[PDB]
Amino acid sequence: VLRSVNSREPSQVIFCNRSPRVVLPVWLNFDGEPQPYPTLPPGTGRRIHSYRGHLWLFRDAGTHDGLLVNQTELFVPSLNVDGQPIFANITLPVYTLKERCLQVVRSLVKPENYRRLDIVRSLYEDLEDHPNVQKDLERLTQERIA
Amino acid sequence: MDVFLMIRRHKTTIFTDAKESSTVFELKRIVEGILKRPPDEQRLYKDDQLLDDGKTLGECGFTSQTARPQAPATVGLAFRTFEALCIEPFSSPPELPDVMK
Amino acid sequence: MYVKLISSDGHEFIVKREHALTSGTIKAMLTNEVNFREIPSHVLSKVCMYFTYKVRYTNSSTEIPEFPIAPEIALELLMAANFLDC
Amino acid sequence: MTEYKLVVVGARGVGKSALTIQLIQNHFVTIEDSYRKQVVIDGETCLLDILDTAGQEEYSAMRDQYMRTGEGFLCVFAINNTKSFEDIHHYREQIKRVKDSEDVPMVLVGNKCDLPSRTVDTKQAQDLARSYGIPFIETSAKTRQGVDDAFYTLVREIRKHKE
Ligand SMILES: CC(C)[C@@H](C(=O)N1C[C@H](O)C[C@H]1C(=O)NCc1ccc2cnn(C)c2c1)n1nnc2c1CC[C@H](CCCN1CCCN(c3nccc(-c4noc([C@@]5(C)CCCc6sc(N)c(C#N)c65)n4)n3)[C@@H](C)C1)C2
Ligand SMILES: Nc1nc2c(ncn2[C@@H]2O[C@H](COP(=O)(O)OP(=O)(O)CP(=O)(O)O)[C@@H](O)[C@H]2O)c(=O)[nH]1
Ligand SMILES: [Mg+2]
Repeated sequence: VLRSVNSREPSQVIFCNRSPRVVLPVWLNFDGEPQPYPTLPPGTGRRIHSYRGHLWLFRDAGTHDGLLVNQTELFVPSLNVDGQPIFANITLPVYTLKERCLQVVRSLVKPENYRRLDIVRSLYEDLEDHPNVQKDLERLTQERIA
Repeated sequence: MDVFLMIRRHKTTIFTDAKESSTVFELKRIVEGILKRPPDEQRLYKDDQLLDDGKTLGECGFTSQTARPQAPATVGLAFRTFEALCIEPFSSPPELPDVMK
Repeated sequence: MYVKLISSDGHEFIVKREHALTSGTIKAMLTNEVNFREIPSHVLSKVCMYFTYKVRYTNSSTEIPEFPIAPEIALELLMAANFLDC
Repeated sequence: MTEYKLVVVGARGVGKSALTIQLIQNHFVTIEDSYRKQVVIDGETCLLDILDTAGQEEYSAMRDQYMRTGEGFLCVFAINNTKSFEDIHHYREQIKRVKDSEDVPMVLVGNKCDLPSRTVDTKQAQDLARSYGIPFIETSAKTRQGVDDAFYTLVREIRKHKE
């Protein structure tokens, strides 16, 4: 249900990685499948030639963590006015303290050694639930039911 | 532009914020609003240098770059016949497990 | 309005109530002083820092800094972050 | 002997097929096909694999990975067709997308340099090829003018890119 519109109307966009992570641009095609694009190093910018009605979201390139664009999880380019570009600012979200701790531990322990930790079994499962994008598309559709 | 700090004395620690243009004495009124002690009986320290009651917090080295909310700056506090500034350390973290080396 | 959060080694942290209300566990338990029996000071001091980081950037329109976590605290902090529901 | 897969992209009628036909056979004259010729570049015998793109435009997973196989690209426009020059930007976008890199061995090629009425000035193509950081060469598929130069310079870009 969350898919890009086949507008064929160009719209110049500026992606901007204001995150300390390596950002992975994720385009939602006309069928709803997430298609990744060349990554952005931390603190860079690129003049993307996207099209109106195209869905975008951004994730950490390696850990596939969630990231915010203009203080929201999705980006649709409008129509450029007087040739001006459209700026998409990518920032970190306020990760919950639990989720932030999981991210750090996932980056220090190999997944084979998760069970060798002295944490509770409720957290052993949370470690192995690495973020997938499909469950994020599933909730985002259910979230916009109104 | 706010400056985020930790007012620490003995085993007490206050997590509050203040603008960089606010006075040290103004901060002593905030400490008074928590720790029932007047500003005439307070002695604030940035590291081990006595903060003058007239200077602004920025004039003491507290900036929004060096005093982030996720890592606030420590301000020693001495109450009163004044005491010597004494900040008790936190607990020590345990040794790193071998799986996380 | 300030509340008091005491660690396991007697360290008392004074923090504003709206900052401590971030924790779902602290929210339900209050009614002005809260004690913790197994959370040490070096972990509770970091949690209080997350409360400031939370309220400061939760509606920020610009970029947000990363929340730093040292490896020696990461495992103990995850236990405290799980119990507090924050 | 190492092989170099070269792709020739451009607009309709800019001389993409004609450029390859001379490089292969020295025989100026009609479908999407691939040609191979063994040439010596810089005293080094190497194999050239030229794929002349043609036909309708399509962005399928088949065609993307087929273009991904190419190691270097010739972006060809006609000097008497203003659209072909202002279309070069779109070909470079897709090249950088399928290769998933902003540094791809490329070369801007201005063909049909044997006609009297040019509508695309040489200054426009030098200012554009400078912004892309790629070499520019004026070619002519009728007179072999720079036909060897256009293909050989791309091989030097791939040998430079080798990390
Ligand atoms: C289908 C998608 C490509 C998509 C699209 O563009 N998106 C989706 C997101 O919004 C972002 C945007 C996008 O990717 N930005 C590029 C980009 C690059 C880098 C980065 C890094 N980060 N990011 C985020 C990046 C984004 N999209 N959605 N709607 C449409 C499209 C694409 C364009 C569709 C309509 C164009 C109309 N044309 C017809 C007239 C003539 N034209 C023409 N005539 C003949 C051939 C070609 C041609 N072009 O390429 C090629 C080759 C052979 C060469 C080369 C490699 C490949 S590979 C492949 N399959 C090819 C083919 N056939 C080719 N030949 N062109 C061209 C100039 C216009 C409308
Ligand atoms: N004057 C001149 N005409 C040329 C040159 N190269 C090609 N042409 C002319 O361009 C026309 C089409 O060129 P062609 O080689 O088929 O181009 P193409 O890009 O392969 C076209 P398609 O994409 O449809 O396959 C032919 O009429 C041919 O005579 C050149 O260097 N000079
Ligand atoms: Mg042809």
